Amino acid sequence: RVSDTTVREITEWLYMEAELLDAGKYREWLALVTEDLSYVVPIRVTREREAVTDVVEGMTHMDDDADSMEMRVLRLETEYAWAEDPPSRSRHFVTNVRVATGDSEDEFKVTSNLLLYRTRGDVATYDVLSGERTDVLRRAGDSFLMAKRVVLLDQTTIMTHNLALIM
Amino acid sequence: RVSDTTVREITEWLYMEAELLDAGKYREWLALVTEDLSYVVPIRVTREREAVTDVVEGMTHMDDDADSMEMRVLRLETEYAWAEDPPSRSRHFVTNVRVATGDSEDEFKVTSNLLLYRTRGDVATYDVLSGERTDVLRRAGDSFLMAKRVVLLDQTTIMTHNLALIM
Amino acid sequence: RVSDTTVREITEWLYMEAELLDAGKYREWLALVTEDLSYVVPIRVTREREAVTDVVEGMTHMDDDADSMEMRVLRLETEYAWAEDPPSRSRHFVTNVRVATGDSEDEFKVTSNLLLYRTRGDVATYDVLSGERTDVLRRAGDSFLMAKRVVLLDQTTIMTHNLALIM
Amino acid sequence: MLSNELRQTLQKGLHDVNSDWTVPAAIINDPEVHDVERERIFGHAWVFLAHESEIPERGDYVVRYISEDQFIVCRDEGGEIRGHLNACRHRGMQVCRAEMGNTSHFRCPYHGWTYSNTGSLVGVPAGKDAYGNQLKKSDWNLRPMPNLASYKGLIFGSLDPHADSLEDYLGDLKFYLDIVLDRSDAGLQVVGAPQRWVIDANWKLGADNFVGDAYHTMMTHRSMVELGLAPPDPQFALYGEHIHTGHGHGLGIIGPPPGMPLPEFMGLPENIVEELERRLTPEQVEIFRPTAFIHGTVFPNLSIGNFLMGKDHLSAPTAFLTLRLWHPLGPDKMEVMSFFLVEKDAPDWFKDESYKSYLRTFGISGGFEQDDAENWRSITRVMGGQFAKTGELNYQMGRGVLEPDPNWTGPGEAYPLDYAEANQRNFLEYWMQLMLAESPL
Amino acid sequence: MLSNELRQTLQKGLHDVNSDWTVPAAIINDPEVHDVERERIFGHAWVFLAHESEIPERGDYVVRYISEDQFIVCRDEGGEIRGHLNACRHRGMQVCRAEMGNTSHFRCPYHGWTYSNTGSLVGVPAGKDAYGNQLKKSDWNLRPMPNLASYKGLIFGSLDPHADSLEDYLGDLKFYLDIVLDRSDAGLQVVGAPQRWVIDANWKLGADNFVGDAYHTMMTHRSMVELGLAPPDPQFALYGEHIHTGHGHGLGIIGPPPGMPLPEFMGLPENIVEELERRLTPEQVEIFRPTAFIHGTVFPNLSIGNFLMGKDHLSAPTAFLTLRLWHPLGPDKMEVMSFFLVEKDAPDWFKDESYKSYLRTFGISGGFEQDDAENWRSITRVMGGQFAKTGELNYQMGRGVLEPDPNWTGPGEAYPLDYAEANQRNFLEYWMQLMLAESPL
Amino acid sequence: MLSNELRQTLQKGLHDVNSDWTVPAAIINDPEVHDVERERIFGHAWVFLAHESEIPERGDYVVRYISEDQFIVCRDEGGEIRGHLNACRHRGMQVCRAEMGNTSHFRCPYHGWTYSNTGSLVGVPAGKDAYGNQLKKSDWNLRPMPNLASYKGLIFGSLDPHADSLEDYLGDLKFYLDIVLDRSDAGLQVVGAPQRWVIDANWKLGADNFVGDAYHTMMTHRSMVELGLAPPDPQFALYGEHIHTGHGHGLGIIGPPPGMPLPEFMGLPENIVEELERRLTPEQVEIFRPTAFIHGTVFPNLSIGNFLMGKDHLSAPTAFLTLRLWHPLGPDKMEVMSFFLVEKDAPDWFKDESYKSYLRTFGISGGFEQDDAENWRSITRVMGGQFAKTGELNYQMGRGVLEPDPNWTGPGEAYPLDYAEANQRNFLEYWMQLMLAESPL
Ligand code: FES
Ligand code: FES
Ligand code: FES
Ligand SMILES: [Fe+3]
Ligand SMILES: [Fe+3]
Ligand SMILES: [Fe+3]
Repeated sequence: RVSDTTVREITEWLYMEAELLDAGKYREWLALVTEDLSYVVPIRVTREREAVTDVVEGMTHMDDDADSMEMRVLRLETEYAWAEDPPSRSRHFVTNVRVATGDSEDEFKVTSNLLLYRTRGDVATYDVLSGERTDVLRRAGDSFLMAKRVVLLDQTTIMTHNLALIM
Repeated sequence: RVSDTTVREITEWLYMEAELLDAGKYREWLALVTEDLSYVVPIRVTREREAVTDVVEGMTHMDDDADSMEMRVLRLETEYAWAEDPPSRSRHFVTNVRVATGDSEDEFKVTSNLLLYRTRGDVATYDVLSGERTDVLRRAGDSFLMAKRVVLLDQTTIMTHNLALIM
Repeated sequence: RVSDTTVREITEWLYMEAELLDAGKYREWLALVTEDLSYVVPIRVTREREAVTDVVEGMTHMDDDADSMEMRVLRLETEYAWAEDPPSRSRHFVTNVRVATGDSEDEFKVTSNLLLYRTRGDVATYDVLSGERTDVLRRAGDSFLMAKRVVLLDQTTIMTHNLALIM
Repeated sequence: MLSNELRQTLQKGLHDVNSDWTVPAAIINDPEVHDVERERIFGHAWVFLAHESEIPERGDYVVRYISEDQFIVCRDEGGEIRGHLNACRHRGMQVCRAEMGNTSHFRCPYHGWTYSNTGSLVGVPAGKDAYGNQLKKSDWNLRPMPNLASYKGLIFGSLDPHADSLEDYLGDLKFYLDIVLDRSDAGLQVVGAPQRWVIDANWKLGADNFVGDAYHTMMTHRSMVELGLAPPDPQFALYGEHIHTGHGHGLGIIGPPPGMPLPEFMGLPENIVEELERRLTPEQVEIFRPTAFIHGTVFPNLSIGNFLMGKDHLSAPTAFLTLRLWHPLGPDKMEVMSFFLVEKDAPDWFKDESYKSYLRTFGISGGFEQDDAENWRSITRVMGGQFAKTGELNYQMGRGVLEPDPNWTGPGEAYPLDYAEANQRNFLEYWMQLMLAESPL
Repeated sequence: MLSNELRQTLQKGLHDVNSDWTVPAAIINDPEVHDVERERIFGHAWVFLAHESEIPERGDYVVRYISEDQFIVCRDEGGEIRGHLNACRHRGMQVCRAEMGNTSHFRCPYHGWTYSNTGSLVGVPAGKDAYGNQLKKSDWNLRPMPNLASYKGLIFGSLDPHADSLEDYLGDLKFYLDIVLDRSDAGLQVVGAPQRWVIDANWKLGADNFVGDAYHTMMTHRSMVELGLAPPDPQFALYGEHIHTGHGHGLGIIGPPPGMPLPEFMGLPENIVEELERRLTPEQVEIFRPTAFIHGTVFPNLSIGNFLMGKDHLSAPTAFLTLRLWHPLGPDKMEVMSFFLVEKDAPDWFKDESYKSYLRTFGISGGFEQDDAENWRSITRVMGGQFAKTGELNYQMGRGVLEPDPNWTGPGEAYPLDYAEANQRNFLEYWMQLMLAESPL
Repeated sequence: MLSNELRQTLQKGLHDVNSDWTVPAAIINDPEVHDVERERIFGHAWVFLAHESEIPERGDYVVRYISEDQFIVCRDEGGEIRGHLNACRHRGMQVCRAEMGNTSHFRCPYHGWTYSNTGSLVGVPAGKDAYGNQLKKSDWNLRPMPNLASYKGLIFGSLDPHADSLEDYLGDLKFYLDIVLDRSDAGLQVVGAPQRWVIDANWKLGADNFVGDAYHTMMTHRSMVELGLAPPDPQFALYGEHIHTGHGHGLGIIGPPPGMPLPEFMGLPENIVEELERRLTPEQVEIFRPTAFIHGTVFPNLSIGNFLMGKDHLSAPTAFLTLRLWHPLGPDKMEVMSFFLVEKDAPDWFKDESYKSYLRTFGISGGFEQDDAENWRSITRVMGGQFAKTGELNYQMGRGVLEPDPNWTGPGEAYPLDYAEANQRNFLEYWMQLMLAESPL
């Protein structure tokens, strides 16, 4: 239970992370992740309230580890990643930040609400993704590394044309 | 004037409240409210800048007390609340949290910006409600209870098909 | 490096500022700005990832100083500011607040994410602006004044019909 | 002109409605249906705009609609009720961009042409310098609603200058409207303003529901049955009457069973009961005496609910009246405008109680209406499918069984129960006649 | 009826596709094209709905589409596969508002009409009190899909009661579907559910791509070529075969060059290889033996990718199968439904590896497909211009050069390389023939 | 083809515009109007695309529009100005997805076809392996703008290969364009890029306003009159001229009253004045000499504002030039593209001052233009009403009074004041003539 100076550091860490992403600083962002990274975006289906879960088992929108997340960044560093070249303009609005102690000392369970705004080109339209991110952050030196993230979107059918952006 | 540890607690309370709502934990949410609860969503109409107010007198979108809020939750606990079964996917983004002292000691005036995101079924559309919540929170044991909330939306014509969700 | 009590004060300052704007308290908001105010909203154009910048040089959506911002407010205090009479309903969602030390003592660099929600009249539609604000705040008495703001929107083609609102 | 497909569908529909007792599904959510309907229904029929109690003082106005057309409805400086197209005669700007207010004049922001709330163009900037005094102001007054009229406080308009009078249009329905509108000496008041919100459903589904449908209560409102707020008896609507009139209008009236005493006259306050016994005819009085629910639609899109209901699961019921517009926005979209009304002279305790009974059941957050909304949006979505559209809606309730009630003392075609679909059939028959009218009526 | 402009365009196109080898550009993003196509293609063709492994137990259902029409596809309480229009026979409400689940009955929320998963209407509230027992329930069962059939686990539906059988419609394509669908005794399974998301592009661009396009790899997937995930040889598709069939169907098959040994049968697990050698004909076995990529489209909008690929830039490749729907939402919009399939009896290590190889390359976040999506939305946007639409699309690859492969052992029209546009031309020729059909076929 | 309703409306309008001096209100916001207009106006007229100063170096390009059609406007490697449809000849992808930049080649991301900025197809991947060298590259260059031309730095395009030349189309308007465009040896420069934003209004409202409307200043810009930024004299526009030409084009020119000395030539810097006195004819010089405001529209949707204005309530005015496109997005939507221009050799102090005078008054955040936008969106909304659309727009300013100015020294039809609606009538007349042209002109 409790934190305080830690809440501040974790919160600032989230805002710095989001800033790197919104600046297209993917290589720098990749330095924030852990060697055992698990990064997942589940699929949801509409179900009656009675259902125990509406999260799909065995299939996912995205299920990355450190190696595949490196591939993702390496792709964006070529001259040919057409989905993001020209780059989207994006904004990661990170709100409702909750911090809890993790399963080990030096680990923290971090939950935030994300609204991701996205435009491309000169067409007068925009996309919004809304969802909850559940993270495990690990102390590393005088900062943190992300060991785990689950992005659960408030959508079943996703309302953007690809998931070319890291959330 | 002032607070500090109190700001943290109140902020954490608001994020916990939103979390319960977004998880459809209505029975748990009901335990956060006070016996003299007043929960209201006023109607607004477009008026010239000169008008003293654009808030409707005598009529409301919602005007609940503890008994009627209980009914609202009891309804959602039947097998027949069709508007929310299947449940909406919602997200309460709570930002711009302002905390002031109340009219009594042990009471606080808490004002937040709310953006409420909502999807239903598998249709590729979504609703957004935006507004300001002005609350009265009361100390109760080591936490707080909500005695009052006014949700003032930035809309006159409401842009969702019902107010089936608590804001 | 570092702040703390200062972070709180600056954050509360930003929420107080947003609140004034969303209440149409333009004259009071004008009191928050410095004599050497620079307020700018740059133009962006879609470019390949390789481009050093996508921000237009020499032309802007808005480039105000203290005198022109005064004019802006004086306009809204006439009985004839048709763009904002009747007033828009707006909400400044201010998130991801980052505070750093400025170029002088008593100055702070303040970066926040803005999502601006806007409706007008009784038509069932709404506008969203999304962007990053980078500010210089200066200590003045026991509070702050804004000396500089840059609002960089996540749009090239702007998706509202005028910039009659202060961001 | 109608496409051959739509024409044939409507012609077939006009035969089926009274033989098979079905109606083609293609009428619910279709762009061509919507476009033709805009002219053939909303350009001809009388449409509810406002209650007179919303604009009680000289200068008072509200802005209201017939489809996309926007009208200022006001009490002018001479005390007359006006309906003005909200479009400056010069370049068409809105001369009022508020939803309601009070003003003696409407001044156009574009060039400043100034209109009395009478509608008269009374001021033109540069009348001399720019127009050389050659502009005839009286030729450029705000355009009047072609037909405007009132029945017992209800302001209606029609876009058709050659429409039958409001009173002829309402016809036999007037007998029943009186029972809801004319109980008190001081009259009804709308309280505050209507709730207005958008439902992704076709407007006709709201109209269909209120014109005739008690049947839906048992399933749609099953949650409310379990909470003790809706009638628990599955046969509750047998103790009622199902009534329709010409021009697509219909209603149902439901009372309690023999072994259930409820206060007479919906338990209205004593002073109102005094007045209603003197204002209404003995025949109207006796029809109202044992009422618990009245639901109906004034064709096309004004519905009435006068219901006796608890404000929560712990409270004794009180009567409330609501009028609502199912405002057409597109084939698959509508804006509900839901008004709460109460007798001006009801005691304040009753006004508050009746307001809470309405608010927790109907309207945007009501425990009944929120499920009604979900049902209509669902039907609308799946009724946009091309295969779905080749089917029929089943209005066969009572086929081979319904006989008119020989003992009913009111006008109209009346059946001695309120589980029937005769009202919905009459509504759609009239809608289909209007859709096919190449020349009006 | 077709506009004269559209008719003439289609007629010209039907000549151009086999002479100039071009197709009019106006077919890509046009509101009339989309409206005509809805009836003429999607109201007649066989459309993929679900895989049988999605609904393995009695009572299991998914909700799927033919354009805007929504269908419950379920295994009923007798073990039969059904397809029910999801529109109650009474007033058209959805009887199932979930995307999938398990139930023995579908109960309409509006009035409580209750259907067996069989489709039979079995329960009507107030059957006596409201209907006098006159309502013949068997006349108001859920409306069946006019034509429903299965080929090797794939459930298709057609809106046309007079369609050719599924087996005739697939025709010679069946030989090749077997190679992908019928390798194992226990059969394929869809893992979890499809990824569904919206691309602002016309559906045809996805079909066009998978029916015959290996050419795009070198540029569209240049990033992946640089990372070592896509084939580095610019001539890679010369080691392959371009095949098409009647009814618009086409596929390509690509294997490794002579100086590159790869495990046979895409390196599938040993037990699966055992089974396929015994399940497929020797001719099918030998076509499959050296395969690295299979891409195709089943007209109209079901595509297949059976590809050997790394799950990241450091890994050896594994085989994965995906089926996808390009679901039409509008002239400029679609919903992709991407399914991952694997043989039920594959070892769990292989299922996980295959899943990852699919996931990082294809689907919503895949390093290949995300660029495909960007290409299709870009085309669609510019192809909405009136001038852009007077132009042609170039399908000339192979013009003056293509000769059928005399040595190919499979059915269909086959060419001995997979840089060709014959499949795309055959797809759009059938499309245009259906568009111009005043009476079916 | 036109509906009979639209045809009859236009024919009646063509008579009304010069007799009653009114125009049907149905032309502002209507889906059929927009769709016919797209072809009949934007498919035939000359439309402004870019200023040459935006693409000063070889390889420079911008992406611009004629309605939904997207064109690359560039200076190619030989220094020639080109307009290329931004749609690959293969499958129609955008070969440039940036809004502006510099490149020697456009390479399509989909299959890598590579075009010179000349437009020539210079490279095709697998030219040999896929196409067998049979693809004639010179048949598949980027499609040129059918008609491309420049007048004094302004690049226009027409979609009609048989259009009249740009010079004939501009006609007598050229005399006045010179006064704004040709003052300096080095020419004008667009500073930075246009402001681009979406207003929910029909494009014609902006064109209408700038072609001849000074009248609106007194009310629309009353706030600015009170702040001292707009002219305080209600008669200010009497000191000016209202002028129109063939092809719908028109302008107004306003100067100060006799008892108000203002610097000659809008107070332009000395070196620009020197150059203008030598670049323009004495007749053009003397018309420009006492100018304070020039406003006009190049039919269809290019407007010009050359205004003398304060950058705030405390500052002496400086002159600025703005050109703006009213880009049609839909019947009820447009994109404004607002450019600021200044003479390249103006001293820097003046460039900055002029920029600020423009920025605080016009453009997206300008204290004038923001109220203009509000007026246009308001008109548009209420003019979508079916009943509103049966009315007329009043263009009767001057009827029975206007006489051509016998003393005007420039070409065109000129009136000795700028309170008049002749220019607007001339704009709408030409618009109506084009809308009714079954064959061009
Ligand atoms: S549009 Fe109203 S005064 Fe001109
Ligand atoms: S709509 Fe299904 S029971 Fe009435
Ligand atoms: S679409 Fe451009 S190379 Fe194929
Ligand atoms: Fe109901
Ligand atoms: Fe691809
Ligand atoms: Fe103006």
